[PDB]
Amino acid sequence: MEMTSAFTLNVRLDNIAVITIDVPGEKMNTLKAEFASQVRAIIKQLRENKELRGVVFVSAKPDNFIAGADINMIGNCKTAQEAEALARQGQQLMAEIHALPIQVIAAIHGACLGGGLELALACHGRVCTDDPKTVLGLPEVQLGLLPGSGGTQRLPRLIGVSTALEMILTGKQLRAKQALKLGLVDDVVPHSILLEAAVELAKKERPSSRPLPVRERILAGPLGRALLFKMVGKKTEHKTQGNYPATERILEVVETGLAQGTSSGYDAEARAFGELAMTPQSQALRSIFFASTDVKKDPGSDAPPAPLNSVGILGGGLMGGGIAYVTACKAGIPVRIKDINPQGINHALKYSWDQLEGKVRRRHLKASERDKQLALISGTTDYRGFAHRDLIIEAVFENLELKQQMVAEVEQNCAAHTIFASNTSSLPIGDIAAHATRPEQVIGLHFFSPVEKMPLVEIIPHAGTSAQTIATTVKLAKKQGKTPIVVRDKAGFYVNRILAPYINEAIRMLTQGERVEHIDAALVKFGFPVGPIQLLDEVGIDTGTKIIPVLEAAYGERFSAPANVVSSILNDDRKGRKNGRGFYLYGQKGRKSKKQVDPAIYPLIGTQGQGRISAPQVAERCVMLMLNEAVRCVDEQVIRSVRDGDIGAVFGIGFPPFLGGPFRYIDSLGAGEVVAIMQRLATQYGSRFTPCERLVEMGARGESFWKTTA
Amino acid sequence: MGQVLPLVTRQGDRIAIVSGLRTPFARQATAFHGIPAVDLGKMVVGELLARSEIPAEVIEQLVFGQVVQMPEAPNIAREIVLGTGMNVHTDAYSVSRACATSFQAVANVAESLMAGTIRAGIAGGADSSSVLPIGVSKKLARVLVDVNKARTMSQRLKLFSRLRLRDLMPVPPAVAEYSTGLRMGDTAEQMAKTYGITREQQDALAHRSHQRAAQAWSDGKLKEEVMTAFIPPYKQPLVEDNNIRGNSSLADYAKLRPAFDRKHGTVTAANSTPLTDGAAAVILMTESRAKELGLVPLGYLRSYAFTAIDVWQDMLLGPAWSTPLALERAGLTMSDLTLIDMHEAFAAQTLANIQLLGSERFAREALGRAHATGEVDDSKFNVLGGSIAYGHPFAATGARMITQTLHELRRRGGGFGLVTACAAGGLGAAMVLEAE
Amino acid sequence: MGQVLPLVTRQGDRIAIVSGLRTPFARQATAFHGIPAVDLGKMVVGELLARSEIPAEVIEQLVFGQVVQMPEAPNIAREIVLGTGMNVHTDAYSVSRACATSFQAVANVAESLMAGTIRAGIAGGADSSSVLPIGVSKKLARVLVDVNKARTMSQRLKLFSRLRLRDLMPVPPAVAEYSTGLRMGDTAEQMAKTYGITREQQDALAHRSHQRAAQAWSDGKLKEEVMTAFIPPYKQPLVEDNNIRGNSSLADYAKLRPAFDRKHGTVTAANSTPLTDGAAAVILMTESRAKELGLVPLGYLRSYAFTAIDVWQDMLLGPAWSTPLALERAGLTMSDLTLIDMHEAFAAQTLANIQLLGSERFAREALGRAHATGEVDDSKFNVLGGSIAYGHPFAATGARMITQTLHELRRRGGGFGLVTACAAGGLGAAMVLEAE
Repeated sequence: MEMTSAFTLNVRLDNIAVITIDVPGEKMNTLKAEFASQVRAIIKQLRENKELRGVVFVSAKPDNFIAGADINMIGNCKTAQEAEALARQGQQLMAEIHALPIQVIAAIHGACLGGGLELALACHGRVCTDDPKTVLGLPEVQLGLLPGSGGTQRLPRLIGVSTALEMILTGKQLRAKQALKLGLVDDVVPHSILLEAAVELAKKERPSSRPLPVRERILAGPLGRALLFKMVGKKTEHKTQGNYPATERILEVVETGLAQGTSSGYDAEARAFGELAMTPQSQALRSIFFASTDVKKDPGSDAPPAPLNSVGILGGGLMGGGIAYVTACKAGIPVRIKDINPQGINHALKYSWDQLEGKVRRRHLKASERDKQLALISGTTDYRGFAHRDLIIEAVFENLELKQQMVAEVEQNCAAHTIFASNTSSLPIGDIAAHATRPEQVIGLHFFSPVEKMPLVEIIPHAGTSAQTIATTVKLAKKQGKTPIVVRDKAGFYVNRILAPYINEAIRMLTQGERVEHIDAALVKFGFPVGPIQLLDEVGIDTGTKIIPVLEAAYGERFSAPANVVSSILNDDRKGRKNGRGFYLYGQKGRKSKKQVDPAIYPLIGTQGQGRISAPQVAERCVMLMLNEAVRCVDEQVIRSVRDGDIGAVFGIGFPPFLGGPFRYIDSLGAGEVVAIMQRLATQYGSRFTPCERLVEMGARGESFWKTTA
Repeated sequence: MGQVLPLVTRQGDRIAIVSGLRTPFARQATAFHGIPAVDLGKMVVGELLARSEIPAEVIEQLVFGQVVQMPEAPNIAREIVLGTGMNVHTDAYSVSRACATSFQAVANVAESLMAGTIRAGIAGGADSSSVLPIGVSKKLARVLVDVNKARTMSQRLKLFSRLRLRDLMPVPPAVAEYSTGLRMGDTAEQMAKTYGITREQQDALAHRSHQRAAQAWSDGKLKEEVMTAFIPPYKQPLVEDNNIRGNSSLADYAKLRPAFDRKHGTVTAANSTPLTDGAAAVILMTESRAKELGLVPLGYLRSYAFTAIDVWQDMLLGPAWSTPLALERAGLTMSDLTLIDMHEAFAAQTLANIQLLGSERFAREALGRAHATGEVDDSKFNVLGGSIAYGHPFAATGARMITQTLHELRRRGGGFGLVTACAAGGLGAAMVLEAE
Repeated sequence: MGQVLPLVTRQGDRIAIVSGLRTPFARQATAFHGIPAVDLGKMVVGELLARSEIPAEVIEQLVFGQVVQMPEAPNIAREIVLGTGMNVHTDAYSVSRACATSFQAVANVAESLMAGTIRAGIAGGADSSSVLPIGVSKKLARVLVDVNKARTMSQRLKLFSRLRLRDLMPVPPAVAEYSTGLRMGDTAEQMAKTYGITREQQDALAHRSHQRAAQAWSDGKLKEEVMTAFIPPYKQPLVEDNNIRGNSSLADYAKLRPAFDRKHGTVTAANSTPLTDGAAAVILMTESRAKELGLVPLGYLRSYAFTAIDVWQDMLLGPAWSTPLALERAGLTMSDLTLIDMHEAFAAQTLANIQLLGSERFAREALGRAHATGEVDDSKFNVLGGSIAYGHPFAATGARMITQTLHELRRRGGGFGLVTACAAGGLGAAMVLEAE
């Protein structure tokens, strides 16, 4: 009640006390500033009474045990001093909790993330339910930070060095069974007896009388700790490219904690919040986290949705199998596939089968539920059985008349309630609708290839589209574990529209006599996962390139690629991995190592010149193209909100997260200042680097797309 | 009404029959190899529900059964309900009556449904002769029970001391009758000898059955009754029955060794149905329930009958006994019966059956009825071929005949079909169908 | 509207239950060692006809089911007739529904002879845990089928090349659910943990049941419905149930380590039914037929109901769901129920069920009914003990419970008995008995 906080004490008839943690506001159980104060009062009031024999912590909330520290509290920090103050106060609070002689037990149910294991690692014993919602981990390196207290030193000394550093670096998740197997949690019980199952553990005499041994004692000591740190650091820096802070700092703080003692580790971790909380990467990651949470919260539309239980797919092959797998195995909705050929249905079912049972081969699932999941996918070559489908997806070739014919015939052979969606590539949605008895129930999705890897979709209404349709589609996309984005119906849409200049300028580079390897390495070192050419070949050369004529006919010739060279590869059976031959050595005869590109692509290219351009400069030019295209499209409100565009760009293309996205990057690089040097780029190469007019105005007068708070 | 009993419900509504379905049948090694018997039924039931407009909540009970039986999951109908997508509040149920299992399932569903307790149900059968349960010797089971109950270590060694001989070898399954030791085909050899069926009198029936079945696929008339099975390897789908061989000349398989007698064995392998794998199902529903949810009924049901005879000579005469009883219960006559059907598990036995229904003496003395039950025209008999062609999954060949017969009467535009079958143990079943 | 289902034939005669009888039960690997369940059924049905003094030609159908099915005789109801002295024209068949098969057998015999197709039938069940169908590994059987189909002599070696040391080992039988992997006990353990069942009160229930069963045997009240089995070695006859341990103390119960959950579980061997062998049977007959041939009916039948529930949580709440429907159909109330009898698969599930039929909230939301079913008085609950005493032969329990319930109601005024049972797969059955 604004003073009770959440931590409430209750002494039962036995000489034990149960502590409930019920936050009056959010359904999560987060950590705020006043808790660290009032819990001291509670623990003092408990320390006065000598009648007790044990204490237990209870979530008292169906959702989670403790969600984690409130990031907004960190957001108000101003320098290293405040962060060090928070670190030190958390350290002393956990030390005080660990300082009691009586038995302290944590009963874990729901979720325990971030600072949560802090409390768990500050307790002598802990038990967790078997509810498949329970999970343990440290999701703080993801936010460009490190755990609050002791987790870098008490956890390694509790469970081992290798697993602890793997948890701290990757920030993975723990299940109840595997936490028990590893040794983190002492016992696992069903939820019903949970608190009771803790009580007798409180009654046990030994707080710590015989710590469990480590079968991985071999490396204990200075004989191998240095070697392991060197190897893991080299591995990470090669994998993370060394542009991610709060990675080597983790190794340093763990080393100093293990070698010079726990006090040294505490001091090092206080300093770690001292700087790492203020590095620009930290603000970028916190901001992108906020954006993702907001878009998950956002309902897409404002009308109430409609019931959704039946999903149909018109087309098989490979992509239709992908939509089927996502809709069935993930969202758990029955899915019905229609095709003209039994071979297509068989091929789609084979794809869904192959995608699954890989968990079975890794014992992550068993056939008992594998069969149950497959039970939701049905196939047919006729229209009977579609009469009650709530929603349907069209995923076959993009001939406009063919799509019109199918939409007509499905209007004829289905219910009026049913809504239609199309996995359109380039054809306009309104044009596809055209002759529709119920055009208001026609919408367009846009997946990618494949659909179980890239995590966002596109929702593309036309002029007449009832808000119920948008709401239903957004809720469906959410239920599939994807991030929906609503965009304005314009030629080329948003994502591939800004992706096209990337590959275009990449080919323009390649033709002017530069080795592809070092430009690829430079551009992935800038922060982009996966290089240009491998992305281009595996994504589908024809599929992605098919829109280039559409973009050219829509806006201008800036999208135009060098002629007779890309099409030369196109009509050469060198069509990427699906054709088995393209760019990189696809034979994989080099002992499954990094096979170099095929020693025939260069001769077929003009490749006149030398490297010429600096390694940073090529990446700078490409990203400037994406930035100019992004600002140009957001000028005409192709994207509903700036946050939507930023999250789409960073989260579907692979924009460097530590840069935060396009607009964080704009505000970072002096804004309009870069325009100056960017203008120079045009004067070196051509009109393709003309500044966007909105960009000119904002930069010249001095502005940010994000007034917001600053 | 001294013999006729109507099959109406308490409210006065007849027992309508709605769609059915049939997995295409395969030999015991070609496809479905390693595929258990449960998941075939799972396939057919799941995709039968996902073919009509009925929500899954209408179905209130499903009955399957299987002859070849796996020790795990004895009540396979419950796993049919659980594994597929169905309401988990359906009263799953399993029966077993040898080769007439599907007929018994349909009869149970019909009588329970006309009792008033149910308004819609599923009845069918699945069978697989490729996952044979190969049990160990009987002696090497008491030893296992004792060693499970054995208390000290020294007792176990003294127990295995009696383990000797060839008790380790597995016991092959037996198709011979439990109480007779007759191989179910050698009870047809003596029937053929007794009623004088020539290897040329038969082996023309097999030819006329392979035809009118190859022709049936080629015409595609049986397109809407057969699924397109998809197999977990998903190498290639199975669309057509592979047992059918509607290309051989009648002078090609006249040169075959006798199977059982091997001395005077006027029956052989070609003119006898082979062991196969498959499944089939039918949706039973009262007329009122079908009407009130807007569904056209695929015919109806008129009457049925089951009969037993002594298993020591000619036990395969089940249809001969069952048919007159079914006719008298339906208030009909063999004359006014457009199209009939027979199980034809073997060449002969079926021919013997026609000869018997045509014989006045048999009905005079072995049944006590005044007159013989009538002869059957060739044209109105197994129009679309028979089990000497498709195959004989033990528990599935029931419902297949109902579906095919209803569709054929749909083409002829009326009539009263009739279906009969014989089973091991001297069990015979018959029922009369009415396609409006 | 009025939801009552009167079990009457077309003429209006209600269903009667003339007599019944039960083989005394035995522990696994004891006197009934090596005796196939078909032989137990033979024993009980033959001697039941012997006592019943009715002509064997009156019986027109029998239905036995059996769990732990043996592959040699699929339709054991036929061999029951063939091996005994019953008339061969008898039309027998088999069913199978978890641990409530006998309930289903009685149900469909009743509904069949209510339809008018027959006039008298026999329903029952038999099972034996003494003999097990222990089979070889799945991979091995495929090899055997292939080598049977193998055509080249040199191909057989290339086919046997694929082998393993662990493939020769026989596969032990499994009792856990096919689709869940949970044994019957694990569901009982989690149910006890959920609703809260202290070990002390479970052991109190077990002690009460054992004391009542021993008292009943010593009084000899269960003497006219138990055989005196004779075993082919013929060393000494079996007259009494050997499972009952009527000389026991609660202190002995308290000294048992938990079986499934070896950490916090509250079920052990003492408070759970063991593996037994036995058989039972009941003769159904319409009252007109009984009157015509001069028999006194041992009660009647009033209503029945079967229900399914989800398998993942609380699989053993069958009686709770089934009982209200049975009472509603019978037009009765739990208040006006002279005796109640419930199947005691485990102490925990029994206590949980009685707790639930008193739970107003449960019937208010889970069933949708307005009010709770009622309160189970301990005085009229399991008057003669229960399955925690005699045992669980799986199939025979329903027929057994019917026999003792009718006898006990006869020992008092008329009343209305009630019998319920849970079963694996979330199947529950209930029925109401009149006994005049």
